[PDB]
Amino acid sequence: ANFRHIVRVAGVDLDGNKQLRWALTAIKGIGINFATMVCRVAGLDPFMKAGYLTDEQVKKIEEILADPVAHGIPRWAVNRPKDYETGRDLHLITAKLDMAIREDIMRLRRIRAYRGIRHELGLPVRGQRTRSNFRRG
Amino acid sequence: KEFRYRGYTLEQLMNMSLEELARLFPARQRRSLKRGLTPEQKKLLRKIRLAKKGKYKKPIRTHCRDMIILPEMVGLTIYVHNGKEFVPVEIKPEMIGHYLGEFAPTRKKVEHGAPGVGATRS
Amino acid sequence: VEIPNKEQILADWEAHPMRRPRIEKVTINIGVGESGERLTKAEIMLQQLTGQKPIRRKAKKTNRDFGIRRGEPIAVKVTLRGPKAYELLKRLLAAVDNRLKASSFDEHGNVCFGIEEHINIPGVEYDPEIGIFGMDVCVTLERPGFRVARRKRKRAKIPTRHKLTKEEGMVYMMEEFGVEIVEG
RNA sequence: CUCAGGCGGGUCAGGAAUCCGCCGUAGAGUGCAAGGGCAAAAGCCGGCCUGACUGGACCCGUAACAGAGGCGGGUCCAGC
RNA sequence: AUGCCCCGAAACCCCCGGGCUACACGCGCGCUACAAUGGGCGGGACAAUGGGACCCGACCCCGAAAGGGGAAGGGAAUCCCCUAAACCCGCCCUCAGUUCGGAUCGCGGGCUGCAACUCGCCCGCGUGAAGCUGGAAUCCCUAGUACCCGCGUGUCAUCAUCGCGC
Repeated sequence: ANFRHIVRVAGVDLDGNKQLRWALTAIKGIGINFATMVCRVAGLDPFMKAGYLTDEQVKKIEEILADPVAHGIPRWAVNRPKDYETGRDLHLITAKLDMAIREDIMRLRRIRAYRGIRHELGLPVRGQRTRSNFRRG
Repeated sequence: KEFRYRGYTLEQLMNMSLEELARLFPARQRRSLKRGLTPEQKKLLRKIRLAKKGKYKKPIRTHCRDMIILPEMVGLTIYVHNGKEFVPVEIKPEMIGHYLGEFAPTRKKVEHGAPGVGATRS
Repeated sequence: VEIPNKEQILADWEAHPMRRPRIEKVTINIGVGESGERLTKAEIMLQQLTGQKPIRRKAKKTNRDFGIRRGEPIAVKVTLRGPKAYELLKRLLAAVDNRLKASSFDEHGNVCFGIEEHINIPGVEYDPEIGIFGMDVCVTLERPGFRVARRKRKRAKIPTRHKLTKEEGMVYMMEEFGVEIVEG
């Protein structure tokens, strides 16, 4: 059939000689596990070479990514299990994920929490020792 | 934009009881609330409730750095001990569910000077 | 915000048909800032978004701080007029919420804004050639007889009575399409 | 076609990148000192070209009035 | 344990909070890796030393995992920790900063503890920094020894890249 060398899914170009799992892995916000989950939900064999995808299959993948939970993805396998604002289960991809993480760090810095102070200073935030390691200069 | 926590406004959060607040809060805060509050934390809650009702006009100082902020504590200044002094913290809506000690830093930022004689093998 | 003169200035627009102005041109600028393949990407983007050719606006004077050299093609721009301009303005104004800052209006009833990402019938076809998305859009109004100051022959100057103002421009925008805000 | 400079507006963009309006007698530019002259231009942007040519006449300045080799300039006839 | 000197309402005794956990930098000893003498997936085999009463806990039920509820036997040659990994077979990856690498951070769910932000540990999804074999110099080891790979225990309410053994 029409074997596309390059396929664009969710606004990111995917390889044509790579399996669907690792091809979807190319999008920030999705890893091997979640890519396999998405393929299984869509009903596509995870091992098919990306490039044989049709327009309908690509649109189905797009819809699954848009609303993974409503399509059968478990509520505990999503990127944002409990949104701070809405209070729902969300999974963010690329730009929206970056904005969400930036907003979280900005909220910390705004409330003046210890983790926000450490974020702005650029030092470890999770309680590491900074005497012998973390030497950036 | 209007502040919202898990899709609930500030008035709804105030009206919600302790169990629902624990459900909303993360795992650590929910576990702390489930286990309960220590007597010192209970005294702190009594002081805050009196201050809110308007019969306590004096500043509120405490050593309880492990206390979690509740919605009813919003709109008050609490002086949290940091080992030496009682630094002031103004409770804001976005700070609910956080530990009261996170906003009272203990150590000081380091401005490293010239290394000493023994700082190197020379 | 609130305009206090809406009622009597409505009486005025209806009483004098020739006092009704129109959008003579909408200008869209893409400040790429560098003469690279991103410039060509923006050129093709605006080509397929608007439908007419781009313009290579060169840089005046040289500045090493911004990594530019005098005469280098830096940014691009496009001017839209007519019913097609009306349609493009409508779709662009719908792209973002149909709200305009009330302070953004100029002294002569000229308004404009900026969009930091294509959202207007945008088309997800951005991975091939996109990344410099972003566009300064400014609209110019005019009462009909303003070509007197543009024609070469017998050029003259329009009086102050016959030219637009901030309030008239915002009320015209409100009446035609979209709403204003209090910008704080 | 009109400049410098300025006021108000606009995503990154900030004093300064590119843009939209208004004011703007030249406060810009004109290869280089200074003076003079230049705004539908002598300035900025383009199209075509090589009169930065050949054979000659007369006249002014260096050198007022008042003499001049050499040189610079101006007004013309003819050819292409 | 102890001579002299010193503090002796203080350097003595208790309680709360903080610190010993900071961090431009130099060093010791280690873990993880810089991949095919491999990574992932499903499957198939094999130990020993020791410990166990607010203790080890089979077995059953719920949960995707961490984990939760009931509970037999064991005062231990009778019951439990305890069906280890390296290794073997089939498939994908085929030399690439990659299906190598697992730091660094986001959200969410738990355990211990009177108390988990300074300052604990565990699991899910997402993220994906140096590192592509190492200069001068320098260290251990002669046989079930070195290398490789896991397990028991001491510390322990929780926490083991640690010491002692297998």
